[PDB]
Amino acid sequence: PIYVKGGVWTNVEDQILKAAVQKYGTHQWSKVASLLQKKTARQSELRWNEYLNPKLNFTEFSKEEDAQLLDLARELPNQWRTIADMMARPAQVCVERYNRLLELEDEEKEMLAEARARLLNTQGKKATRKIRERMLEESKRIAELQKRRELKQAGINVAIKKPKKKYGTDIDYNEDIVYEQAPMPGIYDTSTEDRQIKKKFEQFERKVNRK
Amino acid sequence: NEIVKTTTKQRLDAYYDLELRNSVMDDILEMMPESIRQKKARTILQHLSEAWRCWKANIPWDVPGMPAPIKKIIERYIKSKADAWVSAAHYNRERIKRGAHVEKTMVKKNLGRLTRLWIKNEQERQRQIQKNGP
Amino acid sequence: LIVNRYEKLLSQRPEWHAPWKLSRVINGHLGWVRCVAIDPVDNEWFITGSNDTTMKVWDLATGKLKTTLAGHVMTVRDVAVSDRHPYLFSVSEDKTVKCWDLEKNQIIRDYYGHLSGVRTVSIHPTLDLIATAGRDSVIKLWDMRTRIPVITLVGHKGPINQVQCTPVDPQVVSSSTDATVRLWDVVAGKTMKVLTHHKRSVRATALHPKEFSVASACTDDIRSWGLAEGSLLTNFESEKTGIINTLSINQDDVLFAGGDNGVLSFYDYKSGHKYQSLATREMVGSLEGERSVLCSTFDKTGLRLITGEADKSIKIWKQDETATKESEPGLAWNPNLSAKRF
Amino acid sequence: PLPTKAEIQECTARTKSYIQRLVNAKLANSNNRASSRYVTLLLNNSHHIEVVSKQMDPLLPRFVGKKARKVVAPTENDEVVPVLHMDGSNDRGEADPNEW
Amino acid sequence: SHRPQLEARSGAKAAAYTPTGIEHARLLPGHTTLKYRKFSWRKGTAFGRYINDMTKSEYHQEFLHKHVR
Amino acid sequence: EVEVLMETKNTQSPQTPLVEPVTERTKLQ
Amino acid sequence: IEEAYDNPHDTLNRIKKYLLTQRVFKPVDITMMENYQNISPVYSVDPLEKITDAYLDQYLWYEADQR
Amino acid sequence: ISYDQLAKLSYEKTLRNLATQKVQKDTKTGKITIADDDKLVNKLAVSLQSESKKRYEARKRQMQNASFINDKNKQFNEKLSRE
RNA sequence: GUAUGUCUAAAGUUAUGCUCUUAUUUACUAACAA
Repeated sequence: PIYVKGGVWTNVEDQILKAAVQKYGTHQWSKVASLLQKKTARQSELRWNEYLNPKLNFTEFSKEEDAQLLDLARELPNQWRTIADMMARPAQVCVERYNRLLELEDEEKEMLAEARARLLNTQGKKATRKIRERMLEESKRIAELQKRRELKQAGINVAIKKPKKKYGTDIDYNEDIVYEQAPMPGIYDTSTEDRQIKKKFEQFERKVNRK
Repeated sequence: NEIVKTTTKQRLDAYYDLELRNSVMDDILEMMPESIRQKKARTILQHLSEAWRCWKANIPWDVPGMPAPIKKIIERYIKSKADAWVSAAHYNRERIKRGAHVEKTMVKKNLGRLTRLWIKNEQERQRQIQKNGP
Repeated sequence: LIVNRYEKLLSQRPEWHAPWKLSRVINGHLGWVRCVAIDPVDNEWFITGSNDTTMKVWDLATGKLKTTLAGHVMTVRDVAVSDRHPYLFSVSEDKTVKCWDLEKNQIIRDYYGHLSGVRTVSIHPTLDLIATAGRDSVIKLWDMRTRIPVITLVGHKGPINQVQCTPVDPQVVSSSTDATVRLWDVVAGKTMKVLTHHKRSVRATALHPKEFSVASACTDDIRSWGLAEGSLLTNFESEKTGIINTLSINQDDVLFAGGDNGVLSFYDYKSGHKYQSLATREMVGSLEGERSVLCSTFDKTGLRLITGEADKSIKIWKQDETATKESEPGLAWNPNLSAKRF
Repeated sequence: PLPTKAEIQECTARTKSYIQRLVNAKLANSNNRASSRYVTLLLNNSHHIEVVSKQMDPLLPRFVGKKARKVVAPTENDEVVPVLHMDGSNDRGEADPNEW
Repeated sequence: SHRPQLEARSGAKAAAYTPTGIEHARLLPGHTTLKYRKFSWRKGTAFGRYINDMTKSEYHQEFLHKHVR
Repeated sequence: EVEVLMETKNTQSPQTPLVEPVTERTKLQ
Repeated sequence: IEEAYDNPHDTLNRIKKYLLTQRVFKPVDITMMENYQNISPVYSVDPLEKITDAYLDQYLWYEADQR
Repeated sequence: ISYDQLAKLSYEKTLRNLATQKVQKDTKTGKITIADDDKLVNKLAVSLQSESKKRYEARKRQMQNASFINDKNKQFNEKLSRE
């Protein structure tokens, strides 16, 4: 059922919100709200600001601090946000202290599963689609190989079709060297080495053929 | 295939900003004595970007682990950028008053900029009020 | 062999120059004054290119804003009045190299071609041909009359922060971020010789007037180079000073270097002797990183330095006419020797 | 020595001649006949021959060859060149990275 | 995904590229020739008798005051 | 700096109003 | 608003309680409506407090003009 | 430690790894045939492979040691935590 | 519904703890119906 948001902060929900904040940061409150099926953006942000943020404090005030507080009250009359700032505390808590001084789970688990799923899924659709295409492509390739290999076993040698070249100057790199930038001309002689490496190459090819 | 596009009203900002980050990056590399990698410049420029946003917010950009010289340099460059922005905004608003040809999108942009500018001004006044009494 | 050379150095004496003081300050622009260039025919007015894009022309004598010029879109990174013919070239990050005509105060000819936000223009002294180079890492050469690029001096492997056009065979000195400098067989389309004696961005170069040489800057070191052979001439004492933005040399062998620290350096061009440091001031409201001299040039006289600082200020500097070898000598020159270049 | 005036005249003459030729080439190349009016024999051995340029139909493309090819440049840095900085900083050079 | 600029399109390739032989608009010959140089009632009241910061300029604050209400 | 021999100038407007050229056209009479 | 119509007395009671107690409120989002001369700030109070503000306002005007 | 020192110090090390256990020029061609011991070059090849292999396995162990979401983030938080 | 992107369009290049059965949710998707 669709409805108007609000309610009360269940601890699991709070935890989820915290996680979101770690993920997306303190200025994308829409996304975090979306992550919570019950609670609004504004609600969420407020909660983070007021209760949930770890760079707040809820430790009791020293006698000096009490003095500072009540003195502020005396001097700044009920401008409690300002007062809070002065204290260096969140405002509601300060107010409460001042006042003191003067005198179901299936649903929750659903959003959890969804939440964890989201947070562990950090890529735009382009990415997902791309990896999908990659694995599909791989599958296609192996299937093709299986055909080719099958035919070889059968006795019909089929050369693998090239990639249908996208443009006139598209390169196949096995045809010939990519952009043979040769080594710097030889000061020390290199002839024997050239031979040996050539032999090694040819030998490798032979091995592959036999393999 | 030597297309190279000119600047125009439509792509002016993007070009500006790329030029800026190139300049900043260069300066930081000049400064940096280890001769660090491009990947270590990514951290730098990303840092810069965050700084810019912080300035936009009027939240002071005080990252602890930096070297002071870098912090200085970035502060400078965002001041330059900021200057460019604010003046541009001012020019736009006079332009809008005049009733000139101006992009619907551009006018919205100017509204946004001027709002942020206003908020920054305002909360600076609040700070002032705090810092030296009523 | 080091001891010999050191001994020789100590034997010689770098001459005394009069020191400098902040004569005039102009809070003219509403941005950084990244370009400054002064009319070499008359020594009357000098223009300065802001980040605003409005390059503003300034009389020296009065100091007043002679007139604004605003044909560009993005920061006018460099300008260059041609003494040879009455054409103020300029250039922005908008990739334009617009040629103004001062006989009309409008722009005349644009030079399209540049792939990326061009950093510097230099006009050829003995031709109607101008050189320009930017992030493209390419120093192009424009025939003015016909407004085509004639030739493109490819070579540099990184943006090309300065350029200087000379009259000789090495017609171009291309100073890049690539930690190099190049001299070019312009006719060939080839670097005749490539000096590389820099650790960092070679991002401030200047031709000496009556010497036929060119000083260049790095992050600290400031070589000075003799461009006949394509040879080094002199290392300098810039060992602790900042990243050099600009490097305008005086007529009287008084090589200037502008610090990203903010500190105005001052060298005897012949020797290298740092004969004055001067920590600049910022405008009252500025931040402490902003005091950074981003531009500089001397007049025809050589008795007025002009500096485009990032405090949106166009500071000007006189040599002290009350100065002597006893009243303000230099900074007691000493070649350091600590595994040094001298 | 600041370069000789006479030799400056030489260089100017050479380079000016070159750039004028280059610009001419650029101009007569282009399809706009408008810019044709701002334009400022051989032997292949001991054996001798006359070279000619046959005028072609001013409908058909002037330069059939050129077709805006993408071409990668080979660098041709056959001669090696040093990159040669003189310093050795240990105390300040190692204390700094902890700050930087 | 979509990424900042680092190593610019260097006009090395554009140099080695073949000419196009198109006729652009502005390369049409403009300004062919060059120039050259020569060479009682008032008692009863309660009260009877530059900065280089674009965000703190007098012009700026004033402007904001003007253009907000 | 209101005290020092450094002479500051917060200029704004042009003197020559974009008509008077920066260099003048030399010619016969 | 709807609920308030439904439960007037209760709503009133709630309002009274809030007035007696509540001195820290939900933060006020803002925007700028664009009159192309002068952009005008638009404060957007969080609905619950807004009702309180309304009622209080109306009461004040009725009392002020009455007095 | 600079790359100056770390080079010489690594140089010193591989000299301890050594401490464990003719020129003919055709000047017309410019070809400087240094005919040297083919057994020693093979001993370089095997040693150098072994050095690189030792290092390669060293990372593999350190990768298999263990507030994140994916492989990279875990390491990215480790890059933050080391400071 | 589209941009867009792949695919096909035929001729043989000469080598020797689990399985199970179901019913329910929720989510997403759907030019398929309402």
